[PDB]
Amino acid sequence: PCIEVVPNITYQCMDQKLSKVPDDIPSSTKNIDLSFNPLKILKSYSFSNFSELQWLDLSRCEIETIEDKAWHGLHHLSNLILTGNPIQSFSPGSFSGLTSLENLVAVETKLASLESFPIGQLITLKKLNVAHNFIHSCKLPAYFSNLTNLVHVDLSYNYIQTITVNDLQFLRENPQVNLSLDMSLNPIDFIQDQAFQGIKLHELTLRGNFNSSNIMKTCLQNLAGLHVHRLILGEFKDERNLEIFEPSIMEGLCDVTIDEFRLTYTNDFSDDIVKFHCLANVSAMSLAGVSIKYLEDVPKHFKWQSLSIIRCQLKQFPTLDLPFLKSLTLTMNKGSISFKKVALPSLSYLDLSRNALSFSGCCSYSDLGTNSLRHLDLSFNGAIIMSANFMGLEELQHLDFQHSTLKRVTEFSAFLSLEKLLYLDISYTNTKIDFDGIFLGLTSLNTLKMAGNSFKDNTLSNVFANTTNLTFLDLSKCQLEQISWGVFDTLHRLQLLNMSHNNLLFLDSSHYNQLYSLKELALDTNQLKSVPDGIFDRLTSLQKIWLHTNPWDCSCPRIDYLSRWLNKNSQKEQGSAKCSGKPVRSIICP
Amino acid sequence: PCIEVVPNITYQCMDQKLSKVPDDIPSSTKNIDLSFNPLKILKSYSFSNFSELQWLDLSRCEIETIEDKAWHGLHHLSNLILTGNPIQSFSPGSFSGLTSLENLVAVETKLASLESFPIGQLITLKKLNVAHNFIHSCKLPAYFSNLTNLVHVDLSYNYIQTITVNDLQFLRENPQVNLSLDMSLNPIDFIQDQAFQGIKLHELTLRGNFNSSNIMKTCLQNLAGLHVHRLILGEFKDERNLEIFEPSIMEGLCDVTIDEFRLTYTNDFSDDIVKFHCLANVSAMSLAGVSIKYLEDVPKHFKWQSLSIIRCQLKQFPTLDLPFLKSLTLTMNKGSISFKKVALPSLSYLDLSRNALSFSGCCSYSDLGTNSLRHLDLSFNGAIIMSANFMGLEELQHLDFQHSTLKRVTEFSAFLSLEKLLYLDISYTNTKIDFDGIFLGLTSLNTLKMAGNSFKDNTLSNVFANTTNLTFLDLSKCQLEQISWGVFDTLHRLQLLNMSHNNLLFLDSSHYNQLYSLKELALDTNQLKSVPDGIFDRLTSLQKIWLHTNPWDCSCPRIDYLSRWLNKNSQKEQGSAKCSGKPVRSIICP
Amino acid sequence: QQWFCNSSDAIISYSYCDHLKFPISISSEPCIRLRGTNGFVHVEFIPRGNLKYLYFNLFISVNSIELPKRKEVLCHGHDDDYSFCRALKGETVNTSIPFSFEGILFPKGHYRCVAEAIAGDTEEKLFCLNFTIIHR
Amino acid sequence: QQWFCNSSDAIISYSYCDHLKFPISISSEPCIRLRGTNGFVHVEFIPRGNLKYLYFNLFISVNSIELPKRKEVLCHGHDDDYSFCRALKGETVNTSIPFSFEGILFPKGHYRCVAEAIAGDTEEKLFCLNFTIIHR
Ligand SMILES: CCCCCCCCCCCCC/C=C/[C@@H](O)[C@H](CO[C@@H]1O[C@H](CO)[C@H](O)[C@H](OS(=O)(=O)O)[C@H]1O)NC(=O)CCCCCCCCCCCCCCC
Ligand SMILES: CCCCCCCCCCCCC/C=C/[C@@H](O)[C@H](CO[C@@H]1O[C@H](CO)[C@H](O)[C@H](OS(=O)(=O)O)[C@H]1O)NC(=O)CCCCCCCCCCCCCCC
Ligand SMILES: CCCCCCCCCCCCC/C=C/[C@@H](O)[C@H](CO[C@@H]1O[C@H](CO)[C@H](O)[C@H](OS(=O)(=O)O)[C@H]1O)NC(=O)CCCCCCCCCCCCCCC
Ligand SMILES: CCCCCCCCCCCCC/C=C/[C@@H](O)[C@H](CO[C@@H]1O[C@H](CO)[C@H](O)[C@H](OS(=O)(=O)O)[C@H]1O)NC(=O)CCCCCCCCCCCCCCC
Ligand SMILES: CCCCCCCCCCCCC/C=C/[C@@H](O)[C@H](CO[C@@H]1O[C@H](CO)[C@H](O)[C@H](OS(=O)(=O)O)[C@H]1O)NC(=O)CCCCCCCCCCCCCCC
Ligand SMILES: CCCCCCCCCCCCC/C=C/[C@@H](O)[C@H](CO[C@@H]1O[C@H](CO)[C@H](O)[C@H](OS(=O)(=O)O)[C@H]1O)NC(=O)CCCCCCCCCCCCCCC
Ligand SMILES: *[C@@H]1O[C@H](CO)[C@@H](O[C@@H]2O[C@H](CO)[C@@H](O[C@@H]3O[C@H](CO)[C@@H](O)[C@H](O)[C@H]3NC(C)=O)[C@H](O)[C@H]2NC(C)=O)[C@H](O)[C@H]1NC(C)=O
Ligand SMILES: *[C@@H]1O[C@H](CO)[C@@H](O[C@@H]2O[C@H](CO)[C@@H](O[C@@H]3O[C@H](CO)[C@@H](O)[C@H](O)[C@H]3NC(C)=O)[C@H](O)[C@H]2NC(C)=O)[C@H](O)[C@H]1NC(C)=O
Ligand SMILES: *[C@@H]1O[C@H](CO)[C@@H](O[C@@H]2O[C@H](CO)[C@@H](O)[C@H](O)[C@H]2NC(C)=O)[C@H](O)[C@H]1NC(C)=O
Ligand SMILES: *[C@@H]1O[C@H](CO)[C@@H](O[C@@H]2O[C@H](CO)[C@@H](O)[C@H](O)[C@H]2NC(C)=O)[C@H](O)[C@H]1NC(C)=O
Ligand SMILES: *[C@@H]1O[C@H](CO)[C@@H](O)[C@H](O)[C@H]1NC(C)=O
Ligand SMILES: *[C@@H]1O[C@H](CO)[C@@H](O)[C@H](O)[C@H]1NC(C)=O
Ligand SMILES: *[C@@H]1O[C@H](CO)[C@@H](O)[C@H](O)[C@H]1NC(C)=O
Ligand SMILES: *[C@@H]1O[C@H](CO)[C@@H](O)[C@H](O)[C@H]1NC(C)=O
Ligand SMILES: *[C@@H]1O[C@H](CO)[C@@H](O)[C@H](O)[C@H]1NC(C)=O
Ligand SMILES: *[C@@H]1O[C@H](CO)[C@@H](O)[C@H](O)[C@H]1NC(C)=O
Ligand SMILES: *[C@@H]1O[C@H](CO)[C@@H](O)[C@H](O)[C@H]1NC(C)=O
Ligand SMILES: *[C@@H]1O[C@H](CO)[C@@H](O)[C@H](O)[C@H]1NC(C)=O
Repeated sequence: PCIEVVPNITYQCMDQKLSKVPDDIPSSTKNIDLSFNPLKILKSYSFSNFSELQWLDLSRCEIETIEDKAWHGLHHLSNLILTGNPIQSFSPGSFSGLTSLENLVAVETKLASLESFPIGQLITLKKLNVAHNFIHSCKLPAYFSNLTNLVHVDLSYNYIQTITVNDLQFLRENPQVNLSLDMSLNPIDFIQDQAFQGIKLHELTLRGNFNSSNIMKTCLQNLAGLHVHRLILGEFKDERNLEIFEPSIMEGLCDVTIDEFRLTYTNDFSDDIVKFHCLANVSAMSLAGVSIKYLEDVPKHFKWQSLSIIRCQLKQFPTLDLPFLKSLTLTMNKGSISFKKVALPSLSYLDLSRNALSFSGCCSYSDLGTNSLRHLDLSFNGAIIMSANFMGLEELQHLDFQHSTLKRVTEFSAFLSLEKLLYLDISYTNTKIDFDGIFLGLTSLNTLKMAGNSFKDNTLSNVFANTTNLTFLDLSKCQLEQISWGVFDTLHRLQLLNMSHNNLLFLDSSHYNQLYSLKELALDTNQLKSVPDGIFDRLTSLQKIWLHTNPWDCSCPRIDYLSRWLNKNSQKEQGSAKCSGKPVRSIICP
Repeated sequence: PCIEVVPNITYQCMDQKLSKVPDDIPSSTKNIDLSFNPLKILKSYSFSNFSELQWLDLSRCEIETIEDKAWHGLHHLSNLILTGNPIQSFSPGSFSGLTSLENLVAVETKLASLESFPIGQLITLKKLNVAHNFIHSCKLPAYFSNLTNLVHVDLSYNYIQTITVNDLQFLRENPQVNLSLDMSLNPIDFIQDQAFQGIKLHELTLRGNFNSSNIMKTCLQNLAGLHVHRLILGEFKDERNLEIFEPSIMEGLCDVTIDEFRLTYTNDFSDDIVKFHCLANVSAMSLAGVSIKYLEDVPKHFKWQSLSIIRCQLKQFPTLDLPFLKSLTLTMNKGSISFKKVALPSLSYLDLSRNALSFSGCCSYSDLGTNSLRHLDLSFNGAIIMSANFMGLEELQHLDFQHSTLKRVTEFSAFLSLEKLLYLDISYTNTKIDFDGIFLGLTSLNTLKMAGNSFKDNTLSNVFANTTNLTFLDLSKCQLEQISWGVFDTLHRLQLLNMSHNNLLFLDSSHYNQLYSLKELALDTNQLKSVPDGIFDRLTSLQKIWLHTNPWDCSCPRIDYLSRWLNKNSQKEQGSAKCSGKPVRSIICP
Repeated sequence: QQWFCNSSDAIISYSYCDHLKFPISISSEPCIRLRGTNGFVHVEFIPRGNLKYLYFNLFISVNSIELPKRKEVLCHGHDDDYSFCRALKGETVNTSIPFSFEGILFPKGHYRCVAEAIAGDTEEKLFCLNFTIIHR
Repeated sequence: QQWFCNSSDAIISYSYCDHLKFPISISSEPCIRLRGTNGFVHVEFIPRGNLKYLYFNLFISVNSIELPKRKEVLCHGHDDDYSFCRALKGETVNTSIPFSFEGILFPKGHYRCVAEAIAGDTEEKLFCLNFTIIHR
């Protein structure tokens, strides 16, 4: 009754009206999904034959009872998912036998407290998810000292209203423990005075906790003494939100040492919130889904080393001169902004993708004020007008223009400075290649994605003379009809060549005599009817070839070379080149 | 020796080493270009046979002497061009016989003054160009009262240093005269006190007159009392320029009534200059080639009814709420700006073309704050994201997206509100038509330009069902391979249909049975090899057809209908459909 | 069939898709006025997969004229706006989602919209609703 | 042939085109340094047409590799930046045009650029210069 997914390895038994685990499941199975079956009770020894089982999903199985040896034989189980089962009471030894468990998901099991939760001997446990239960105390139990590998606890969507000094005793005692706490969607209204003195946390998430500004401000103050690597704050659109969100609500954050600060959606927002003085010593600042309209005049003594603005609502490109900023991500912005010059002397990573951005004067040192740029993403944007070939930016390794409207890139050697560039994507930029020198200087280029463009006279010209180290070349959907002589004689290290979905009418045998490294050649979906004799003879490294969806002329002796070649090399052909219906590989001339 | 340009009408005798006018020129000639010939002297009666001559160009003819009857017989000459001839002295009666002259060009003839210039009886003269001479006085001679039709005098590039009260006496006496004065490139350093009291001018151009700010400010003050329809001010890049250009330089303009103000290039500029209070009562404001960076906070009591910003350098789209502004042109801006919402309740004309502009949220009433928009040009821009179908803007008659990157226009009926739209151009927008309802609502559309795009599966779909009043349809370069059934059955009034430069493989005879008005059908440059019999039979209005550049199969009886049809209708075929070389029109099957 | 409501300019109803019947209770308050509406989408169901990367495939047609497939991402997997992006397979989801739209002219007639919810990490189909909207 | 100059990184010379020999004196001060230059283009000639709509067709090649034709408009016909846009056919033109450019990396080698001046209202060719630039 179980859908066999990967034979003797993975089985999908979901929603099969099973009353018990099927004994038909092979003993070598590593992954079993038993969810949405009315199991009701986990009987002893039910899984004792699955000695290699690693992942077991019992979500929504109506389980009320875990028998005292229900998991006998599961020495290798690392993931156990009990979501939605009304177990409520986990009697002592309920998890006996799970000696390799790393991830325990007890979401919505009517669990009432961690103190009574018998996980004190799952010494391998790394992650504990007890979201959506009836937990009302923030007390980290003492047996957490046995769980030396526990790094994450999810307390989201419970009934915790208070955090006391004693609740965090365990972490105060054990400053060496790396622990992350997700407290989201808990109705917290009281944090005891000094509850967070001597407390260290990796990641602390406080999302959707507060209904009132005064309660949030009062609780944030008593985070004092806390040391967090990553603090995540904000609300949800589908929950009752704060009336007003002023910066002074976060006055308490000044008594917290924060390495990384993440702000998410808030109903109310003001641009000053991101300039709040208590965020000055943060090294990674992040905004996601935030109604920020203007990011301007960030004090230069701010120590932000990375800034992340995602799915926000900037009306106008930020003015930033942060001298210690190394990474900048502004992506999926709501609206269209025009690029404005920045002065970021430490900038080495720049992602400006998916902004419908319009960039006038790309690209050189004066646009960015940095000599250390290695990554530049300008994809999924509007008009990018090429006017300078990257003087001052010769450290650039990664360049992506995908789906932006590249303008004037073919009127000079737009990439001549980029002698360390490894990756270039100008796919679907509506570029009409009309200059053989378009790729001069790209001697380090390994990956060239330029699909969806076109060439003058629909002829593939000699643009690859300098790109001697190309290993990946994607020329699909370029409306190509023919290839000039010698276009590939330099690409001795090319491993992939995709020219599918063009309009090639003939091939020449000379273009493929020096593709010594070529492993994959895509020629499907063209207008090809024949190939010259021996065209594939020197492709000594070939492993895959696509030749289908072509109107092949299967008359003898014309189809002789191709049919015999496709037959002898039938393991390499992907799909079926069929005659204008019999595979070309199945044709024997006299 | 004269190049015959239009037989017996237009002759091009330029630079033929002619010593005199050739007697071979036919007597009905209307236009003669004799420039760059060493004529040296215009002898009497030389042109007396050219009774129908209207335009005579004698530029650079080394003429020193006009004999006393040089223009005998030229009763119909309206244009006479004497540029570059060192005549210097124009003796009395030098222009006798030119009884219909409308345009006299005496540029660079070493003319020293207008008082001695014998034009007092050219009562038909409309335009007088005496630029680039030795004129040193601004005195408009008294005989201008005889020249009741003179509307323009070009005094550019002379030696006028002073403008006195008496110099403008003639215009003071004659307030009914409509006269324009071009004073550009004159070294003006003194305007007499009250010289412009009681003076009215249509167009006054003052470009490149001033080397010093103080001299320009002092001279502008004494324009007081002047009433000009159009004042043009500015400098040239290739001339010595003002050290500084502050608004107070134009303090004198407050004592001038100006209907239209044009500012051109200035070396120095400040954004405040456009907000100068002396420009408040102007009705047409214009900036061309000006280094303005920000146009913001124009006082609402400004009476500008049209604003023109051309080839300027706006870093950021203007914020404008001028309630009386009817026309706005922001074009060829240096850089890329993003559109910002404006509030222009009187706006009826909007040209935002050639800005590499990025528009997020096109288009509806809230973007513009007007219900009276009739013209919208957003062509040659960047990313234009369609998100609203023009609610609030149903008065729109003209819509141009040419060469912009239209995004998401095919995901709804983007033009449903535009029931008065006459003209739509979405050519070369990289639009892939995939929605048959893309043109719903366009029932008033007469002109549809959509070349350079493409269609799903390269099939022309049924997108023209509502565009019942189309008269012009351009579908060229759309990579079309075939046409769905019934696509044209609604277009009874279509007069032009351009489907050239596609990849049509066959035509169907049914698509052309209801093109009752079709005059011009472009089908050249496809992949067509044959047509169904009688496909052109019901094209009763056809006058031109393009069928060349197609691989026609000229085998009988297949090519029979087409060859006989092309022969019988050979006056309509443009170019030559030739067989895969003999014209198809020259083939007689048995 | 499964639910319907009356607007001043719209009649909206849905059933389960013929190929997928995983249950879910969806409604809007108030009924959607295509001229413009501020309201809530009430959702109560038990998902058949995690919602961490929930997105929708919408196949829309107007008077049998089909629009291209559109993909609407609701949970991107990182700091998402909605509390249900955290929900796991088998967990009870009960939420009210505010929405507000205005000022798009819709052609009159008969709309079909099959809405296909996908768990983007596994690409598995969570549920499928067959909507019918009659404008005017 | 007609003129030439020496830069620190460029040798620049021009002749008249083989098909059009209408005379014109052009030079730059200083000689153009392709790394960057502020200077003047001195022009003295008598045009064979009005310059109201003067534009240039530039046919450029680098080491015999041809670039697409580019069109550079100098006079648009309305409030133009340069005093010579007013000049008429047969009128003496004598002007110095300031220019300033910087920060484009040019490949080394042998450039050809035929520069074709066109009167845009009549489409007639005013003159044609055959340039040679040797970078490095
Ligand atoms: C004796 C022979 C006569 C020779 C005369 C030749 C003319 C001299 C060149 C004139 C400069 C052109 C304007 C460019 C300005 C750049 O400085 C320009 C600034 O363009 C930026 O790019 C964006 C779009 O334009 C934004 O608009 C920016 O604006 S922003 O503020 O918003 O960001 C703007 O700055 N950078 C460039 O790389 C463009 C190209 C550089 C021109 C190099 C030409 C080399 C000429 C070689 C001479 C050899 C003889 C010629 C034979 C025919
Ligand atoms: C090596 C010696 C040979 C060199 C030949 C010398 C010729 C001089 C070239 C002039 C270039 C500058 C012109 C730009 C003016 C801006 O102003 C212009 C602003 O853009 C337009 O500027 C107009 C002014 O009004 C209108 O505003 C237009 O509006 S439009 O819609 O009507 O079109 C607007 O867009 N910037 C740009 O385009 C982008 C920057 C130019 C890129 C040029 C790169 C280098 C060109 C030199 C070729 C050598 C290649 C060597 C092979 C590797
Ligand atoms: C019980 C059934 C459950 C029903 C739930 C259905 C969801 C309801 C729709 C949610 C609204 C979507 C967001 C749009 C906001 C606009 O208001 C939006 C604002 O977009 C502007 O466009 C730009 C790009 O986005 C800029 O970004 C602007 O920004 S700006 O400031 O810089 O200029 C931004 O404003 N205008 C629009 O025209 C977009 C389309 C309008 C949506 C109409 C949907 C009608 C739904 C009909 C329901 C029938 C039942 C459904 C069956 C599946
Ligand atoms: C009649 C009843 C049937 C209706 C079906 C109901 C389904 C609900 C439709 C939802 C539409 C609004 C979604 C936009 C969200 C903005 O937010 C969105 C912002 O743009 C993206 O928003 C993402 C949010 O994060 C990412 O930022 C993206 O970044 S990305 O690169 O990853 O892609 C970014 O670009 N605006 C737009 O796209 C343009 C405005 C939407 C146009 C929709 C027009 C009407 C659609 C309804 C179809 C009915 C047609 C009837 C035939 C005439
Ligand atoms: C778990 C299973 C789920 C089952 C039900 C699915 C949920 C249905 C609703 C989800 C999105 C509605 C929230 C809309 C917010 C916008 O209203 C709001 C955008 O609107 C603008 O936002 C601005 C500030 O944000 C301003 O406010 C603007 O105003 S302005 O005038 O100032 O400029 C306003 O236009 N934000 C968004 O992200 C837009 C993206 C929403 C579309 C994506 C999903 C659409 C429907 C999903 C599938 C349809 C099938 C439904 C039944 C199966
Ligand atoms: C009558 C016959 C003529 C025969 C000779 C032809 C004239 C030769 C020179 C004409 C243009 C030079 C002036 C350049 C100004 C730019 O320099 C200046 C742009 O540069 C930027 O402008 C900004 C403020 O404007 C900032 O200043 C920028 O700086 S930034 O750092 O602040 O951002 C700066 O980059 N303006 C322009 O219009 C650019 C357009 C000029 C190119 C168009 C013609 C190019 C050559 C023409 C044909 C070549 C053949 C020559 C021999 C036949
Ligand atoms: C701020 O957020 C709180 C949520 O964390 C809201 O308070 C909670 O409101 C729930 C109702 O919306 C209460 O539920 C009910 O619980 C009581 C027991 O206290 C039962 O008798 C009721 O039957 C039950 N509701 C139903 C329908 O049966 C929560 O008990 C309550 N929790 C707390 C800690 O107060 C606040 O209302 C909210 N404020 C605003 C303005 O939205
Ligand atoms: C402001 O603009 C003025 C131009 O209108 C400049 O002044 C003119 O300068 C010319 C030289 O640049 C002078 O030309 C010469 O004229 C004298 C007779 O006055 C002759 O002897 C000289 O031989 C002749 N030059 C040559 C090379 O032969 C103009 O006469 C003179 N005109 C006036 C009215 O002054 C100013 O110099 C200029 N200021 C700046 C700072 O550029
Ligand atoms: C503390 O524990 C967490 C366990 O997840 C560690 O976190 C991760 O670091 C790796 C690499 O730096 C990333 O790929 C993960 O995404 C991180 N996860 C989280 C939740 O942050 C963290 O490095 C540990 N700190 C130590 C061991 O010093
Ligand atoms: C004053 O004289 C000029 C003569 O040119 C008239 O000007 C023109 O008006 C027409 C239509 O309004 C335009 O097409 C021209 O471009 C205008 N030319 C100029 C130079 O402005 C002007 O209308 C006359 N005023 C009258 C007769 O009242
Ligand atoms: C790059 O191309 C140039 C041709 O101008 C050639 O001289 C040079 O050796 C090439 N170098 C590489 C690494 O491709
Ligand atoms: C070739 O390009 C096509 C078109 O995008 C793509 O589907 C295919 O995967 C490519 N072939 C490869 C990568 O081998
Ligand atoms: C427009 O198309 C609709 C189809 O939905 C049709 O009912 C209507 O009569 C058409 N009107 C015109 C003028 O094309
Ligand atoms: C058809 O389109 C081509 C391509 O732009 C154009 O050259 C031709 O003039 C058009 N034919 C007409 C307008 O009759
Ligand atoms: C949606 O419902 C219509 C009408 O009942 C039906 O014809 C169509 O097949 C359905 N589409 C699905 C279930 O995908
Ligand atoms: C889910 O929420 C709705 C309120 O919109 C209501 O039916 C009830 O509170 C919840 N249903 C349950 C818990 O079954
Ligand atoms: C430019 O000069 C070269 C070299 O002298 C010559 O070969 C070429 O034909 C010339 N091009 C013209 C005059 O257009
Ligand atoms: C033209 O100007 C130049 C200055 O650059 C110089 O030769 C002289 O002043 C003028 N030549 C003449 C008037 O022949």
